Amino acid sequence: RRGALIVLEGVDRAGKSTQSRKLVEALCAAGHRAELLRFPERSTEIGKLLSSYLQKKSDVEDHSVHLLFSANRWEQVPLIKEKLSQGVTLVVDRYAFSGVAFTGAKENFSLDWCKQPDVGLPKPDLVLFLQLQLADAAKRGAFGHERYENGAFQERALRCFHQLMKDTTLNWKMVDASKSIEAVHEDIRVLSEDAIATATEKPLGELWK
Amino acid sequence: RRGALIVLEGVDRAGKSTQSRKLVEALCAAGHRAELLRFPERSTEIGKLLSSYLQKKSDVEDHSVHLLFSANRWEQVPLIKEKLSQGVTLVVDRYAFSGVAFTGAKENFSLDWCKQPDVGLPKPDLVLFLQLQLADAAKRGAFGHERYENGAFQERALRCFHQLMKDTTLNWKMVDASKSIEAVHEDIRVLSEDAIATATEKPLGELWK
Ligand SMILES: Nc1ncnc2c1ncn2[C@@H]1O[C@H](COP(=O)(O)OP(=O)(O)O)[C@@H](O)[C@H]1O
Ligand SMILES: Nc1ncnc2c1ncn2[C@@H]1O[C@H](COP(=O)(O)OP(=O)(O)O)[C@@H](O)[C@H]1O
Ligand SMILES: Cc1cn([C@H]2CC[C@@H](COP(=O)(O)O)O2)c(=O)[nH]c1=O
Ligand SMILES: Cc1cn([C@H]2CC[C@@H](COP(=O)(O)O)O2)c(=O)[nH]c1=O
Ligand SMILES: [Mg+2]
Ligand SMILES: [Mg+2]
Ligand SMILES: [Mg+2]
Repeated sequence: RRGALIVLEGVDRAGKSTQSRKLVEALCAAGHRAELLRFPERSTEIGKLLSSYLQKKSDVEDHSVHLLFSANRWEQVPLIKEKLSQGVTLVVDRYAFSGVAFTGAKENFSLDWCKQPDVGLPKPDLVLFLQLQLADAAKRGAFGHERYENGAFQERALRCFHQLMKDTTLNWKMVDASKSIEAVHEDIRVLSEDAIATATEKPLGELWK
Repeated sequence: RRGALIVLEGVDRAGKSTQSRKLVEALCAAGHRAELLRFPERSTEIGKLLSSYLQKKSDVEDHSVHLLFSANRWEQVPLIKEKLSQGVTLVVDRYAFSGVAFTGAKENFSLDWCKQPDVGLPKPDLVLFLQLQLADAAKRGAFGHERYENGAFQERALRCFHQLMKDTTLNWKMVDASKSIEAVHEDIRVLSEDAIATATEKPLGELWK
């Protein structure tokens, strides 16, 4: 009885990391086997390169950094498949959607080019998109100092995310992340419980193919 | 007056490295500005990861290692473009063709998936393919100990190379690499002199797009 693959995507400070952490806690407390994953996974050799880039400690050519971001996902595929096959549900803070939206926001990068490197990855059974108005997000303190943390770029990435949500091959669910931490959590949790039950009667799919 | 981008591809021990070295020497001696590049370029952070993999010092997931091999090309694109624009001809020992043929030889990797990461790279003005019969190649000592150095794999990669040569968007030239070092060199050199003159009246192209 395989686990589900649940990905959390969304606007800056919408609460991806907070709701991913809380969801795995809630699932486990409800007797599911569940574990948390995040992308980029900064602990591998490729992950370190990406971390240094996001911190402006190094500069990486745009195409190369996009392929590293996808290679960082592929290096976890054997683990992902093994865990799901063992019945472990995986909650993932960012996935290939962030990869296409962040590079796709840069000048001269088509959405088709950006998607290719991730074609074939495990397909999520559920892709939550945490929505939030900037007036609301701004009250979530201030922009960080990492790369991409400015409003003009974030707004181009959102545009790309909206192009990705047109793809009906995927189970997108919008979440109103303007509510309190606990109210957004409850919305997410119920969607997740439904996906772990049903979504899983079908074999794990392949993304964008 | 831009330089030309000349790539050398070919079967194992066909003489890519030897003919690339000799060609840049010959061009320079004939008053051209020319420089040698090779892929993988093992000196970068990504290059080190690839080198360790090819030496069996580390194991890398197939998809991830293919994307690193393409990221290794993209990190040299700013240099490549700068050099060609300055009138420097670049001779390249292996390029994206080796990347698609080597991964494309593994089970379950389409040629289309394999090409995508390199779509957009600078397009070579001339792609020499050094051909050699194994009876002849075998007399070129023995297989190395790096990954992919066995006859069954090499034969699957050759198959992929032959699919790539069907692509007429590219200036493929076959070279009979069974001749002596100097005779193969002379063939290569004359093809290269023709490409540097003519091929260059047109702007640098984009690969596979
Ligand atoms: N629903 C929410 N309401 C108010 N603050 C929130 C909410 N969710 C997260 N926060 C706070 O906003 C900040 C960003 O949340 P985080 O989960 O890191 O976002 P993301 O990973 O999407 O950038 C953190 O300080 C977090 O505690
Ligand atoms: N035309 C040739 N005839 C005989 N030996 C050759 C020829 N070209 C290369 N060699 C030898 O064969 C070996 C492989 O050549 P090399 O250029 O390293 O090949 P590749 O880079 O294609 O593996 C080297 O020992 C080289 O000196
Ligand atoms: C997974 C991934 C992410 N990104 C960016 C988005 C924000 C930053 C991570 O930071 P936080 O998750 O801490 O916001 O990294 C990319 O550009 N490409 C990708 O493939
Ligand atoms: C450029 C490139 C090369 N390769 C392999 C082919 C042989 C080995 C290099 O070794 P030699 O060039 O020393 O033969 O690396 C790939 O698998 N993918 C690629 O993108
Ligand atoms: Mg976060
Ligand atoms: Mg396509
Ligand atoms: Mg060589």
